[PDB]
Amino acid sequence: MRECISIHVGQAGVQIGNACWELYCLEHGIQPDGQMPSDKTIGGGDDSFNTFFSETGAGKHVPRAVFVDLEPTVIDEVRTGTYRQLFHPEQLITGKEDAANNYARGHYTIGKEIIDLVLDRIRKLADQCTGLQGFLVFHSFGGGTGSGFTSLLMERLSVDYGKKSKLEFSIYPAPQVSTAVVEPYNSILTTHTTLEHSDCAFMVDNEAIYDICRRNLDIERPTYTNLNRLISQIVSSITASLRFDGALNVDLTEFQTNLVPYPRIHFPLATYAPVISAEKAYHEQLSVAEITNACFEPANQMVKCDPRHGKYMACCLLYRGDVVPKDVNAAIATIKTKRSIQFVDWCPTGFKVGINYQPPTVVPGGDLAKVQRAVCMLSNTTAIAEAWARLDHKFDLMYAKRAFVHWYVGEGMEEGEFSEAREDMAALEKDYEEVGVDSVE
Amino acid sequence: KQSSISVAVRVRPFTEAESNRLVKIDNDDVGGLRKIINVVDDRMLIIASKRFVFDRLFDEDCTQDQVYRNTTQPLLDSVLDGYNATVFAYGATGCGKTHTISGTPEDPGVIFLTMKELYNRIEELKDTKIIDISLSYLEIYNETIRDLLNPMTQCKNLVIREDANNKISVSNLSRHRPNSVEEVMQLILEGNKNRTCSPTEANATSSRSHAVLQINVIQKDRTGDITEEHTFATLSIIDLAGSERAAATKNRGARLNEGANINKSLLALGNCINALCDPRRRNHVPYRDSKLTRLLKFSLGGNCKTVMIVCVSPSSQHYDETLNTLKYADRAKEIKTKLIRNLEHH
Amino acid sequence: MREIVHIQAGQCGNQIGAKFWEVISDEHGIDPTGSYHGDSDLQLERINVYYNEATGNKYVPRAILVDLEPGTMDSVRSGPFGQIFRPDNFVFGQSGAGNNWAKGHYTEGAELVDSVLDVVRKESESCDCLQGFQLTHSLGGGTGSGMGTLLISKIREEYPDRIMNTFSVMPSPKVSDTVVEPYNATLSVHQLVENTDETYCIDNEALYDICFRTLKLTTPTYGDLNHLVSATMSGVTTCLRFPGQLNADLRKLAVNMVPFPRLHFFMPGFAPLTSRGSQQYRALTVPELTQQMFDSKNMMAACDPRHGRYLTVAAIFRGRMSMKEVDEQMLNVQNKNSSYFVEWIPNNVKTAVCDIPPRGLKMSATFIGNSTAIQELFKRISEQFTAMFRRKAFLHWYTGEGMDEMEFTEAESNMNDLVSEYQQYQDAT
Ligand SMILES: CC(=O)O[C@H]1C(=O)[C@@]2(C)[C@H]([C@H](OC(=O)c3ccccc3)[C@]3(O)C[C@H](OC(=O)[C@H](O)[C@@H](NC(=O)c4ccccc4)c4ccccc4)C(C)=C1C3(C)C)[C@]1(OC(C)=O)CO[C@@H]1C[C@@H]2O
Ligand SMILES: Nc1nc2c(ncn2[C@@H]2O[C@H](COP(=O)(O)OP(=O)(O)OP(=O)(O)O)[C@@H](O)[C@H]2O)c(=O)[nH]1
Ligand SMILES: Nc1ncnc2c1ncn2[C@@H]1O[C@H](COP(=O)(O)OP(=O)(O)NP(=O)(O)O)[C@@H](O)[C@H]1O
Ligand SMILES: Nc1nc2c(ncn2[C@@H]2O[C@H](COP(=O)(O)OP(=O)(O)O)[C@@H](O)[C@H]2O)c(=O)[nH]1
Ligand SMILES: [Mg+2]
Ligand SMILES: [Mg+2]
Repeated sequence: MRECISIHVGQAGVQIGNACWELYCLEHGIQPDGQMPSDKTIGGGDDSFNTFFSETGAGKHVPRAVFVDLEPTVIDEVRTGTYRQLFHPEQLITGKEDAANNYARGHYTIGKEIIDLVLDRIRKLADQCTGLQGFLVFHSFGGGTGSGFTSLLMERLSVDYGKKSKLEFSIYPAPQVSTAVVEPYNSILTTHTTLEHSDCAFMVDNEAIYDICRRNLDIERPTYTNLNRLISQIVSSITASLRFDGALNVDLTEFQTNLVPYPRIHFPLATYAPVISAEKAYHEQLSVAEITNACFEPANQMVKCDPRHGKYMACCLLYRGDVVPKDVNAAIATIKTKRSIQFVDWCPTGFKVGINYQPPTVVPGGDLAKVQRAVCMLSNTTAIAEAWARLDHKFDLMYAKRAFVHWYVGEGMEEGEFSEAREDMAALEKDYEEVGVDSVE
Repeated sequence: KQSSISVAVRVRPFTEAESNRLVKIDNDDVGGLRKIINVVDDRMLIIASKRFVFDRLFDEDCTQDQVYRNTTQPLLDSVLDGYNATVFAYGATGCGKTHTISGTPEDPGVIFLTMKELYNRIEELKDTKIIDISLSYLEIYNETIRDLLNPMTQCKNLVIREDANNKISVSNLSRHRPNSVEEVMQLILEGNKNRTCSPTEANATSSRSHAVLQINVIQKDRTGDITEEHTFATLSIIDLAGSERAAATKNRGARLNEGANINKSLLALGNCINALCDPRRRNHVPYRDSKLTRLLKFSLGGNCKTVMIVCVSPSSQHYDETLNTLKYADRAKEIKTKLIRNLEHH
Repeated sequence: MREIVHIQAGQCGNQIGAKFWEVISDEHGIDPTGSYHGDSDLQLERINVYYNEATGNKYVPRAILVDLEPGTMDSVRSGPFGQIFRPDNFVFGQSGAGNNWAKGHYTEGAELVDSVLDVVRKESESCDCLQGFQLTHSLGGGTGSGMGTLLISKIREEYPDRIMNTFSVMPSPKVSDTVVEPYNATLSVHQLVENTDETYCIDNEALYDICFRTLKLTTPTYGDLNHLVSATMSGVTTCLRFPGQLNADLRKLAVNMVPFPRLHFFMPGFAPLTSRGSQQYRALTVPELTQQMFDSKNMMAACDPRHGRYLTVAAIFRGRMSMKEVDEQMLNVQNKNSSYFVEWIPNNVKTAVCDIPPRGLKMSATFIGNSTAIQELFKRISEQFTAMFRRKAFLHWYTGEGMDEMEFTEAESNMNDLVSEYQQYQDAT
């Protein structure tokens, strides 16, 4: 009854979804074949909950997911890999040619040839569910598909569904690190097109996770598998309130009424405190106060920003494991009196608390340690206004000389659409300066 | 010896479909949406939140005579007295660029009126000096030049070339020498008939190729003068295609390729105008990005002056590309040009 | 189902293509007979990109050979890998080009390109989805410089929205081989600038220097040069037929490397390259590979990068490696050498990674660059052209076949315009 559909777009989306569904299968006892021998231990078990999996009469558990990608290189690896029997064989491929880091091809030219299948599968999955609580769309700014196809699909879903929640998980471009020359253009066009369709778009930066892996986990040569595992842990911490039971369960629909004050400002940061390897799992207490303090440190942020250069607007702390409300209240009281962690003058409450009794899982062959308790912080703050501005500085430098523009106009776009995508973003920046000034009377 | 580039603006009247909704729905408050442009005077201009200045603007109720008298006289007078001058249209789909520059047999455009006045001036000056004319008419489509007067020639043979003097000259171009206004009307009508267009859409008058008409005027003495008064000159009328967004056309076939090439050519023209306007980008102006800007090498800033007629719409849906046209017009107004006399035979 | 159609024009193109198919067959595990004796499944999952399947588990290359003299075709047929090619695409004439661009583009090439286009259509219509074409030719001779350009123009007319590539062996600065190199080079560039999308410039002297200094080879034959070219030719598509963390196709590299349509001339390179007696004294890691790649001594074109600035650079890695290492190393290279990079492009590097390295190495990396220094090469021709055109040294052989001086003037003007275009962005801000 608490179900929610997941969609993944592009290479980044598919590779994050691999880790996400590996984690879900590990947590709920489902094997890669889709079976569930956990019923042997307890008769009539419900470990493979109906939130993320659909059960057939034969004992299988097919996942609720729609993997879509233009190029046939990542989905084929899933069809050949070890999870080939888990997913429904309707993993959608255009199978012809990639978007080539072009927003126009992902939106106008090639995206229009495959969107109908996506909508049909989403309709079937929605009709299977009794009442779905929202959509979880995984993508990444900078890629052609991740921008264009995500924007097109969100537009069509808002036309079709509307009031249903639509949350995002996006890999924002880093200020210095990058792997694409035309990435600022795609990011700017995406934020223009997908500002009035989403409801809460979480952001993640690759450079921040690299720094976290270097400092805490002590991995000097990480790859994308570790980043995907950390993002999987974030999403599992978010969704733990639906599958299991706890003292305070935060539903998906209650995220919005506690994190977004105004409709346009819906870009919060996400952080995971107890990132510790098995070697340093010892010599540490890992109490509620310690993890709560670690969540607010600049060094443990998963998005490259300095919260000290801005004011926190809202915070939502989702705990897991052995946690008592008194310890959480003590941690919040300790945090509030600190003068470095500022808050807006129009939010005396500030924090939302959620507690769940299921501890975090551990994937074999990973690097995260087994911890009794964990916490995930989702914070809406004004530091993000810096991260936009840098990207805007990368836009105006290139658009001034009209560089890399002939591809976009040659694949069905007008130059003016660029300028709008700047101006709207500028307005958003102004909003983040209009909601930081202290009130007067 | 230098001249000044010229810019003018025109706006169409509401169509029947939008005007009907305007009278029904939005008239009560005062889709038939509100008037964004709201022209404030003859020279300046206002938009929803800003203000600009262009030369000799026109309202939706303006007449052909007013625009002809306000844009063409310097070009006509210069071209007849040697020199060089041109005119070219700009804007987006549905802004009426093919109506003002060409017109209909009952609503004639700038071409008919300016060439008829040239013929009348030739008749008037016949007692003084003899004048002859030559004509050519071509289109640019999908990065290919096509001749609208000799369609049998293939696009393979049509190619632009230049010598050490850097003078543009098209090969195998059909240069036609007329004798009367009826003949040139026949040529113009046949060329417009053979123009590439999209009759699939409801607006079958939609042009999907850049049309270029070139008229050369030459002079010669009457009675007994010995190798005097040659004084050739060139004039060109250019009709560009629109920059319709792909969002406005869900169905996409060969029209996709046509629109892509049209937008690439328009972007090349915009880059050329921006390069010319900027002081320190004068080291090189990218004329070679498309055939269109290559053919207008001398027209832009080489040895000639031109009139940029930008066409807009009053519908509220048409906002962003109208602003793009306004910005590009502003920089097109800031480019200079030189002007020199013609060769004399001896 | 992305696939590529290969064409080979002239002696240089034919030899490079022969070595290229020799390399690719070993990469995918195919014999001279055309059967399969690989070991891994990944070699057959994307075999359709280059090869075409046949009856008895056989595989025929999708290559089209063309040259006006039959000697090179007989040499290739007598070679070891001559049987895999289908006999029906061995299109040839009888009268050679004679190192004359007019004979290859106007007189004799026109009498043979129809068959080539028929073969190209036959190969292309069998495709489920076509990514683009790729051609190998030399810009000094007559067959290459004429027929390759004519075929490129006609294919672009028939297939406008597909990628066209060229691996052109540009004329040498010092040691030439034909007296009429400048005319052929200028007339071929006049078409390449208009038609192609990725022109990979290569120079013989750079290959000789690489062979003498890096590889420490005493007697580098043409086979070694063809090997060096084939290494890069089989690296710009590794992500298009193997899995990887961050994939990349020909169009993705085209978009991230061509800021303006006329700037599509690229300098390639390959790493690791070491002597056979010095591989036990080196640690094969990402920093060593990037140091070897970005060094001017490893470039495959004579033009020095340090005489200009990089507009856009691309790096295709092959093997298992950390993305943090790659990102950190490219950022460090950009920061340290900021004088050699363009300001108005914030990030100049486009990285791609593939998980399957070559047969006998644990790591490899193909470098591509778009440098303003390439203008120098054109400038050299623009001198060697005019010194011969100001006196009409060897011009009657060209006018006797149909051409006129207008073509020569137009080609010179286009080359000078390209040089000025590069010089504009070299010193802009
Ligand atoms: C133990 C070891 O490292 O063996 C190497 C080797 O010793 C060195 C010296 C090899 C060797 O290469 C040369 O000596 C050479 C000669 C002329 C031109 C170019 C190279 C090698 O011949 C080259 C050969 O390379 C390959 O097999 C690659 O897969 C290559 N394919 C072919 O060379 C090939 C040629 C004919 C038929 C089938 C395959 C390749 C490269 C790029 C992309 C695809 C394939 C290998 C493993 C070696 C030897 C054998 C000594 C080097 O070559 C390459 C391309 O890897 C030169 O320095 C590199 C790396 C090594 O240090
Ligand atoms: N966190 C994370 N980010 C990734 C991963 N793979 C790619 N990215 C990011 O994605 C960005 C570029 O988009 P890609 O994922 O490579 O490809 P895409 O988004 O699907 O766009 P296309 O090229 O059209 O397919 C890069 O800047 C990467 O930072 C991944 O496995 N994990
Ligand atoms: N000022 C005007 N008054 C009345 N009717 C007009 C006016 N301008 C244009 N029209 C008519 O409106 C219709 C659409 O304009 P049209 O001239 O087709 O624009 P266009 O420039 O041809 N579009 P494009 O094909 O993209 O260039 C035409 O049939 C015109 O005759
Ligand atoms: N790399 C390489 N280059 C070659 C080879 N043979 C010739 N060339 C180059 O190609 C040029 C001659 O072109 P050629 O192949 O004779 O053209 P064609 O006669 O018209 O087919 C010379 O400048 C050489 O540098 C070869 O085997 N390998
Ligand atoms: Mg991709
Ligand atoms: Mg028109």
